[PDB]
Amino acid sequence: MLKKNDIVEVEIVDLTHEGAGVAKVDGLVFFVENALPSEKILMRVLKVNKKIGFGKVEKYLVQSPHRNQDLDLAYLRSGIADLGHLSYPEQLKFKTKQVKDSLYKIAGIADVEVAETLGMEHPVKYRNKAQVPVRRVNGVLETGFFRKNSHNLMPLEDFFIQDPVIDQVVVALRDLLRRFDLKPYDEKEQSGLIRNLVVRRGHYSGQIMVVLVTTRPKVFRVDQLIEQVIKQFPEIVSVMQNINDQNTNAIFGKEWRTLYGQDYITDQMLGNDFQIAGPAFYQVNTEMAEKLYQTAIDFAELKKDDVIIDAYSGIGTIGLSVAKHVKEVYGVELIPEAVENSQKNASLNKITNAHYVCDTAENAMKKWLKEGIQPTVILVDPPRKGLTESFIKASAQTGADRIAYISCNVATMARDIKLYQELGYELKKVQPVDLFPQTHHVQTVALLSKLD
RNA sequence: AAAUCCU
Ligand SMILES: Nc1ncnc2c1ncn2[C@@H]1O[C@H](CSCC[C@H](N)C(=O)O)[C@@H](O)[C@H]1O
Repeated sequence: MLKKNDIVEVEIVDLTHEGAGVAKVDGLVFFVENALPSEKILMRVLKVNKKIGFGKVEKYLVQSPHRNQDLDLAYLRSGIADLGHLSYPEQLKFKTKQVKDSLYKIAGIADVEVAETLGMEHPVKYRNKAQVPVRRVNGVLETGFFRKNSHNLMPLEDFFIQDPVIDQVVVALRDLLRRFDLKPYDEKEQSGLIRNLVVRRGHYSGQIMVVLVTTRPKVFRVDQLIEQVIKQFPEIVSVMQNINDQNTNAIFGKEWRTLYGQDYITDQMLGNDFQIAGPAFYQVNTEMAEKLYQTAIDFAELKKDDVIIDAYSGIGTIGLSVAKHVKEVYGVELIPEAVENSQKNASLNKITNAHYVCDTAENAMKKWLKEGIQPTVILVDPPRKGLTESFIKASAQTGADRIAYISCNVATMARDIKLYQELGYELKKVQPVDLFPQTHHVQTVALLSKLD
């Protein structure tokens, strides 16, 4: 019978989907941070529960051959790069395995093709967006990242997985906030002004948005602070402000203001251009998203007489990438600022067959089913939570030949696939694509197809 | 349960 602060020798024999090592000691399953399969360790017992436990590595007796000894990545492991300690080919194997394991555990599929995960040539310096808290650490305003399961800011200049320019811009903005004596936010004391900095930068265009996320509308000498950052970085076309007065883990509140220039950046994906608002979603890994889409598009086998639904449209990138190669494109997007981009993105690219509606995807499908639209293909790309039961049920009743499901969470996709199978759709292909190198997150594309 | 970390 184990208990807190005991040290025991264990072999790690698996990984959780989130990246934590698994060892099984005396009826307990232990989740050990920074422990890879086959590693011998002395495990410190942190917490004992009924069926599970939690552990810390006290000593490595034997490490993995697949361990990455990079000391620079180890600082990030407890946070933004939670799989950095595993070598890249094995990360890919791990992610492929996770997709297979989820389709079985959740949906009872063992017989379907799951191609190996498509990885990056150079899996670094990829993210086009960065969200960076601003905090006081030892009486000094610092940008960085939060330690896992915490709000303790780890000071950091080199983010490893982000666009190097974004790191330069965030370091510049940190130094400017220090010089202008603008107070960082304190969560516990509920005092200060500057909560987070959000910096999006177009993968091809290089055009930069800077969102200053603050506790109150009034920012003291912000016009001068912008004036200086534009001289360092001429590529800033937009400086936005966001007010968030709540005590919440959520980044933005309701109010968005434009402090300078445009209220959008412009970037390329596949052939076309796309305007992108601050509150709108843009795929963080443009390089691999283009691949993610090109897989989905090839899976969909598009004819000129097809009628596509692009559910969870965003700024319209999937729908508009295919609109010139088909009859009609209908899309739905809940966030007004994104679906307004989507409308302009259609006009920019000369696409007059791209019709959009601002609503929940659940509701848009219900109206489109009543209104008598005849969709042949359905592309879906929901957030982690996945799809609603009512959306799956409605989409089945449209009699759509193919459904292509893009996902950033295989757990919810496996569930939702399970329900598509109960309504006469069959899972044909699956291709995982590594949008998030050095992290536990798997992106996926699954082709469902109907039976007569 | 909103988003790479952001209980
Ligand atoms: N119930 C709902 N109905 C429609 N859209 C929703 C929704 N819940 C969240 N969303 C939206 O779904 C989108 C998911 S991500 C959008 C992906 C887009 N195709 C792109 O690659 O750019 C977000 O834009 C989000 O605002």
